[PDB]
Amino acid sequence: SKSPSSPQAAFTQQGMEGIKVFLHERELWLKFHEVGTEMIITKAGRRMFPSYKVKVTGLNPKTKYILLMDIVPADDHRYKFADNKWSVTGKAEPAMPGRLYVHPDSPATGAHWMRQLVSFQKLKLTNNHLDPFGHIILNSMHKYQPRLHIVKADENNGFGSKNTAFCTHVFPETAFIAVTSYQNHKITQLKIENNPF
Amino acid sequence: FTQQGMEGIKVFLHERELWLKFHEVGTEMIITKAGRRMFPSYKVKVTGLNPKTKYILLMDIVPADDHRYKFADNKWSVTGKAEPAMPGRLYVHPDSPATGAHWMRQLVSFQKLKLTNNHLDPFGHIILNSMHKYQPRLHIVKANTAFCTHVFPETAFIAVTSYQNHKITQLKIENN
Ligand SMILES: [Mg+2]
Ligand SMILES: [Mg+2]
Ligand SMILES: [Mg+2]
Repeated sequence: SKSPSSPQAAFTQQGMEGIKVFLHERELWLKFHEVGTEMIITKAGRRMFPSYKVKVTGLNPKTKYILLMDIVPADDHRYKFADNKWSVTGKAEPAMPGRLYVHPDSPATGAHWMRQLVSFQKLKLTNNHLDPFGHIILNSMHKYQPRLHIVKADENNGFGSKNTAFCTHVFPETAFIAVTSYQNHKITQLKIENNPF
Repeated sequence: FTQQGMEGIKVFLHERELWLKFHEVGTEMIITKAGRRMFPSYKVKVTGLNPKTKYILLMDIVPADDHRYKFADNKWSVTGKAEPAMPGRLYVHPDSPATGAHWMRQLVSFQKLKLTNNHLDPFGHIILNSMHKYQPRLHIVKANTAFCTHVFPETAFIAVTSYQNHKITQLKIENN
């Protein structure tokens, strides 16, 4: 497994700088990344595989935090897959402001979040731009970067103030191309032989 | 989630192939009481800055996990749990505070940074514990404060009091 040519990046407001995030099963992610990761989108919605899970440290144990995820474009291109290669075949079709996925345990104390793995498996991806279930909407054959966001409560431990602050974190190895069906046989194979079932 | 004049910023790791080779073996960095420079040295090209407003460039070195490591039978392994994972000290780049175009004109070198194993060091060197894995981090602050941070995972390393791997100590030129 190569490492991604892009550094991990993070944007952090004061009060968040002690926090650290660790990608669960990073090597597994590196293998898909190496090949070029694809995620299937349907009208009903598909969960991601591999699923995005993180261990968090450095949270204030009884400050309240909101954990959420969004999936933003990584570039402005359409792609096609021919001759076992991804090529740029034109300009990305600008779309929705990205929806959020909020972790269902939010709001919660740092103690709660640090106690185990924050998992986002339940997050679903659709191609339907009229989705009525608040699923994340994506464009087939476009590249996307998942982002972690952590929101901290204020002194009264309650959001709605301007004394809230956030971490934003990006693992490059979790980037992927959305697809209505798999293109690279290696992706299709990695998923069958890593299928946790 | 509006990052300020900062979504455009990109960072590029210098002499990266060397970091990759060394990362593939398992990067080791010797720490001493007087303090050792990092090898490989840490240098980056910075792009996408507001051409000239004042920025401050920092580096910290933080735990990449919580394990203690042993090196046995030509291999690293987990062996226990580390001591403290922060609060730590920083290296503030000497050119700081300075301007975007300035920062962008020549490679930003962190070569003067040193690593010591003396918990009572008076020279501002970064204090590490041997046989613990660490992760160099780059922090950028535009002069209510906010950090853009860049982490190159291939610069992670285990801190040692002397080189361990025979692939380093018995360096084979036409091999690895
Ligand atoms: Mg010495
Ligand atoms: Mg030296
Ligand atoms: Mg020595």
